[PDB]
Amino acid sequence: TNLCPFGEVFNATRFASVYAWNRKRISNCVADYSVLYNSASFSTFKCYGVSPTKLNDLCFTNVYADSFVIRGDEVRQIAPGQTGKIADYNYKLPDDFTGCVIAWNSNNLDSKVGGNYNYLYRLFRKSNLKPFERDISTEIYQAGSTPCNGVEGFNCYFPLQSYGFQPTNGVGYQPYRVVVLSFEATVCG
Amino acid sequence: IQLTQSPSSLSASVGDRVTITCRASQGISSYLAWYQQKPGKAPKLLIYAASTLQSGVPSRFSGSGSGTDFTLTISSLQPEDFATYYCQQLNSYPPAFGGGTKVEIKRTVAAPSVFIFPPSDEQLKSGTASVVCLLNNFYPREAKVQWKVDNALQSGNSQESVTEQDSKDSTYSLSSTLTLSKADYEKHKVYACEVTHQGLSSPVTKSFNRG
Amino acid sequence: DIVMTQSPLSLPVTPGEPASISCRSSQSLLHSNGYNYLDWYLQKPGQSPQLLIYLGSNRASGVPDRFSGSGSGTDFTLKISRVEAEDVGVYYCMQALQTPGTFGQGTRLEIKRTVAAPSVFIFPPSDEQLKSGTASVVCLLNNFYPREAKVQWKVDNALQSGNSQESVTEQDSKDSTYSLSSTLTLSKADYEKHKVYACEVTHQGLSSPVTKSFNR
Amino acid sequence: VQLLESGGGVVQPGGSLRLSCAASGFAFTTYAMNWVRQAPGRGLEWVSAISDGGGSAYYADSVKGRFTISRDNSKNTLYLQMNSLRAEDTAVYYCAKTRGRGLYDYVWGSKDYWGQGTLVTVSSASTKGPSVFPLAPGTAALGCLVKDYFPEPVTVSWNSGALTSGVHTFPAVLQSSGLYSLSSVVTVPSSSLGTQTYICNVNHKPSNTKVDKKVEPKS
Amino acid sequence: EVQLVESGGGLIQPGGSLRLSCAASGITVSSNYMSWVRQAPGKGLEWVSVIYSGGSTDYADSVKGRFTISRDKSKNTLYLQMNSLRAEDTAVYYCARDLGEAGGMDVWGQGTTVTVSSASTKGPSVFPLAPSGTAALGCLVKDYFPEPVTVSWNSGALTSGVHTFPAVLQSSGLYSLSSVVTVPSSSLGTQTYICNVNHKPSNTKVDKKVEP
Repeated sequence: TNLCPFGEVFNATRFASVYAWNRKRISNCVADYSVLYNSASFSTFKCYGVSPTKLNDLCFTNVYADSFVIRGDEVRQIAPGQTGKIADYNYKLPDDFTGCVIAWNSNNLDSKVGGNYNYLYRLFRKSNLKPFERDISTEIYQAGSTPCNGVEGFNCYFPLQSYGFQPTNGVGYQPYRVVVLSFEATVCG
Repeated sequence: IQLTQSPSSLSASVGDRVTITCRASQGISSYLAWYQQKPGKAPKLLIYAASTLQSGVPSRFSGSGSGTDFTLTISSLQPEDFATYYCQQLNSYPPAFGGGTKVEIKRTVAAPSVFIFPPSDEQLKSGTASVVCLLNNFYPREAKVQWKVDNALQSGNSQESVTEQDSKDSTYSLSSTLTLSKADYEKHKVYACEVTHQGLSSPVTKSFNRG
Repeated sequence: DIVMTQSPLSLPVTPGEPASISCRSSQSLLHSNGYNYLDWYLQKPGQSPQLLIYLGSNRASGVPDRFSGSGSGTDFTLKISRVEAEDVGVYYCMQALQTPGTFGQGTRLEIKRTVAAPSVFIFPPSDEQLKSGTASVVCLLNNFYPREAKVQWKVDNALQSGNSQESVTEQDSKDSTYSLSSTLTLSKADYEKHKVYACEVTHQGLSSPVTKSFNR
Repeated sequence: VQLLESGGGVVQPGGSLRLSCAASGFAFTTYAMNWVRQAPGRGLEWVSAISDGGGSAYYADSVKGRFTISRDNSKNTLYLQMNSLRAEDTAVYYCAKTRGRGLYDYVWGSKDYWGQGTLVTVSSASTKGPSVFPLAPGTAALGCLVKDYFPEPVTVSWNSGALTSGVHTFPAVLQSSGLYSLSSVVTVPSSSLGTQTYICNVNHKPSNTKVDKKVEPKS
Repeated sequence: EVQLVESGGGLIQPGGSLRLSCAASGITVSSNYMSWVRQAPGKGLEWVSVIYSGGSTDYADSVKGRFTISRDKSKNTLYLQMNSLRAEDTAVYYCARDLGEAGGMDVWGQGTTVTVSSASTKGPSVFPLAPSGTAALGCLVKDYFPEPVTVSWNSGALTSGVHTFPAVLQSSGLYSLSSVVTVPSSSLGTQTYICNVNHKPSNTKVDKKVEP
């Protein structure tokens, strides 16, 4: 009877940090994947199943749209088969991915003068994440041989570091909001 | 991204306030770390996150900066602070590092004491002979050293290597070496080392005759 | 409420010498994991505090290699190896183990230096105060060591006793000296009614007590 | 790193004011922060402490019920509302950021960076911006007498910040009346009185009273 | 307590391969980001490679495909294999624990020099520089390949005055340096001066007396 509400995830006031990505399941709807593709207000739009046209020529069981914000310079890791500090420790899409990655600069909103530290990213983990995992722990990372007894200090590092977005940064280090739609009926096009 | 620190070389007296800067080409927020590398030894992290001092580093070192202009200050230079300092970009994986900046320490002028040394008989048995001139504990680093065999200025055979600054009295040393065969060594009697230097009223010569 | 007490509450040192402030608590602060939860803060003049030592003996970020704190359980001690002018302030210790944070009463480091005498100066009241009805006469003692000095207000050579009020600053962090002002608050009527208002300043570095004066 | 504090001034005994502290240059959402206050010349007293996403707050028995501390990590700013204010609550209030983010790094524990401080005064009020009169001038000194002002703090500066060397602003004294008055002086080369203009910029803000007065000699 | 100690560098013919080790203590190699940094003679610091805790690895373009990095967790060492080496790869190689932006490389190795030459190992010749109140004497270490020579005096029993020049490269292609010490003019006939030269590249240790 009505549009899938992308206006809820893409045009939303605040975006979640990558370590703690937000995910919206979408159902009992169907929307055009060709206002997004023909938007032209997005710097990235790459699909891994089939092309953005036939997609709205098909119906799926359920569609999910995860959303977070990273450095533009790391968007190349939101894809199957990649490795980095974001695809291993914060967010990892499977090598059998079917869906589309979409991303645009957010430097007007997510960056601040004097730095915006609301955006965190995990920087230490003892092994990478399995596909679509979400780790929100904050336990002190022990990087030595001696335990930390719960005190941040040498070799005892609190695991989340903050993107220090400032508006005067370089574009490869400026805020990119990202939305990843994955596909597995209730919605179609 | 590339970082470009300056001034490439710098030199100031003990007790002076010294400042070195790093200019990043794109804008890196507060991701810069400054290290210090004494000659022959590995670097030491002096400061991270632009202004945060690393545990153990003395407090007369401090960083300020954000964006593209970062500054490393040594508020009161001590004699052992001569080294090379390099900024580094945390946050870009191929870690861009700056080119380096050599702080040297200044001092009151010091004349060097010269001494010459003939070749060792143990050596001459092999055909080559190596006369050596030594200048010890002088500052500034600049000095001329001319060899004169018989009384002819030599050119094209000597070679000299200067040491690094001493960590306490900030003074240098230097050795020049003449290299001729045993044949020519024995054609001549007088070998001299004429050393001119700022701390010298007039040049000092130190010679010696074969035998 | 864990009670903390440090001693001395007045420690007078001389640049280049060591200092040492001790602070002991009511309940032991050993281990919530193997660390002594008792830190040392310093509050310079006109400034908000700053951490020096944390978890007993761990120097804070930035704090000088000359400061260190030791002890365990109930007996702690902060020691400054070589005191510097820039370190004069008040030092409080605090426990960070139990819910009511509690600190010590403070230990005011005073820095000892060569006797210096104050430059005295006196200002006549403004033209605009007198369009008000009151008249205030300041006498300033500037850059003087020790804090022990007393000025007297005498009009037409008559000692004043109930009008003068004084306020002194804290010790400088460069010259390690004090300054002090004393002001006479009179009424236009009573000021106009005299000729030679002056300040008499006694102090340990002044052989002959200095006196400055002006005439209406 | 900066913990900047807003709010502060005079409220009637039995009244209610809310201090905000806004931080920048650090994570914040990960660090637990506290509020410490100290009465004029009295030492430091602890007040409250809140954990990293609300959900955990501890206060001094002397303040249970009157003040409530909270914060908005979306706006990177910590607040502390206190009501039923009385004689003993007038003191400078400082927000501090606790050092560790691990556990056993208790939320009311060691404070890592503290705020400049904002002073709160509680009394049947009077809010008068001051009178500023010229202290009339080799080396020599000149100065400003900021007289009869209420509540605290008055801030003096010379030449809009350009002068800070030799400057001595004294601590305010409370006179027979309840109004305050303090005098700031400065020493300068006796010869430069003709070439440079000394201006004291008195800014007693809690009565919006910015007052620059040129200080000139009298012969 | 906490100390990275490397080894494995030396002289290696081009096209050749070599593997350095960097055994840590106090720091678990498998749990931090450990990188290899290298410094060419007279030049700046160039990052070569890195291995995250997680297992990922990154390399500079100048080294991709020729060098691989890894770690034996049961020995806590971190190694880096060098393959198909060029003359551009001659450098001191330091391995340090990159702590990202939570601090920088704060722990570094002692460095282990790698020299990629077609030349061969020649040991030094160590003829004496002898004395003529202060007098000075010293040893002269001539014609060796590659660096480094280490010189000490009286096995460490004499370090005051001793100066050891940085070596200079000769037209032959070999190196030469001279170490010199200043002593008082009365020690000659009572003290014994002996300069101990060690050239690990050719496993040559010589001790020589220095008479007037």
